[PDB]
Amino acid sequence: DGLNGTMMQYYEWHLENDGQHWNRLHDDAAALSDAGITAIWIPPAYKGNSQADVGYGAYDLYDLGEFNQKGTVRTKYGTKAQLERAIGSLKSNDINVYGDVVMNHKMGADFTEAVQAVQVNPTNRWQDISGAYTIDAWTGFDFSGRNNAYSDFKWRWFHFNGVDWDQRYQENHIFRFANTNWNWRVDEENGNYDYLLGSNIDFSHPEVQDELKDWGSWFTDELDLDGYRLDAIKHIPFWYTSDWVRHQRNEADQDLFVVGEYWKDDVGALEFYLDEMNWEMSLFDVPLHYNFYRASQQGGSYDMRNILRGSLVEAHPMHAVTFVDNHDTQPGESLESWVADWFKPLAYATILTREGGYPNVFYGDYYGIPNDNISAKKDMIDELLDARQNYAYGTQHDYFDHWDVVGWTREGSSSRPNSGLATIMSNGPGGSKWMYVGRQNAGQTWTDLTGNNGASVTINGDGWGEFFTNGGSVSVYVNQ
Ligand code: NA
Ligand code: NA
Repeated sequence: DGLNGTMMQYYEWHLENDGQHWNRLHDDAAALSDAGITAIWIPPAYKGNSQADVGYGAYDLYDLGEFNQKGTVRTKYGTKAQLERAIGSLKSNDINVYGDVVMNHKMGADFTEAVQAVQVNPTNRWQDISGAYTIDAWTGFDFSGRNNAYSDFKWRWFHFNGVDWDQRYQENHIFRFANTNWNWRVDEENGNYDYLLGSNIDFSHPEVQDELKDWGSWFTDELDLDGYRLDAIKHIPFWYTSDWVRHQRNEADQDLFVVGEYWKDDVGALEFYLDEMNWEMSLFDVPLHYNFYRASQQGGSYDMRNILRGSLVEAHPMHAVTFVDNHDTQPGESLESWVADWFKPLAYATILTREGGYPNVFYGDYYGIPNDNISAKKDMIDELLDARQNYAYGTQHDYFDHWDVVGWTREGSSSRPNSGLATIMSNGPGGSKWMYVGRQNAGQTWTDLTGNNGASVTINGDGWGEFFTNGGSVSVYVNQ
């Protein structure tokens, strides 16, 4: 063992709705493992509001593309049988499977129900702006085509506490069901950020807490998951997520890795949440993503010495899942903040070659995003994955000492031959920098894995070497 861990989000928002994705994953297993991928984060695998739903408009958590509901049997990605077949391929190829879990809300309700509600202030859900009146809310779920397979639980309006659409008078408003409280504790942006979209689940009810725990365990056992990616957890009561997590680890024999999506460009907020979780999971390093974006947007003037500053990985590398972009940050999406092609290579070297953090590769970057004419960066990434997989080991030395050129090295480890590397980059004019790589690598000649620089670096007697990088580029030297 000892091999570094590399996660990969296997999907992008504009993937084709051809129902063959699971099959593609199945066929890609061997190649992904060989490339350096050790864990695959799959998109929500259950029936959404429609066949083409990316998965977040979650309709039925027990329908993994097995029953005819919402106008389709399969999900956008494929059928339950093809999913299971894919997971089998992943497992036999030494790849962990983390399932995306959406429990904040539900959508695609089978029918509406009359509910007493009040409109609240969009920027302050604490502030009611209307008196209580009766609206028709899409809260009724009967899961017709499933026939109570796996579970006979049915959802009704009293399991929720809000919606953003009154079907009686057909109007958009943030509604809080009268005589129900907004979950707590939850992110406080907008006062109370319990409500995001769809029909918001109220976890105050015991029957709801238990249902999602049982489902969580059913799902876990059904797919033999090795962990989860928790969707929109800042909108879900902190106390419940912890309960749920502890419950799953209790029911499952296998270990379970957990990464939560707490979307906020504020590391303090993330640390607070992790505090409440008692550090029993990691979170996506959202501030680091925005640092990459801020740098991508600004240009060379951006001071590279601050690239990791304010990042979650900087403070708690053991609890940070680092990434460059995702299905929400890609162009045109809800959390759009795309890292341009010029800077993206630097961002990836940063999360794949450094020692801290559990790095995640984005499918959209790897294979490209045809919808927006974004080329596949597979070539560039595979060289960084080769570096991480075979060379990013041993003691690390940082050099964020210049506004343009920065770098770091890894001395390597006896446990893994020829390991050791020196990453150097610049977001402006090129340059060079002497860096220590371990007197034990002395007399060695290192070359750039990325091919961005032809310089051949020989390590002197004191274990030092001068490394070169061109402008707006990044190079990763290793003893190959
Ligand atoms: Na919520
Ligand atoms: Na700069």
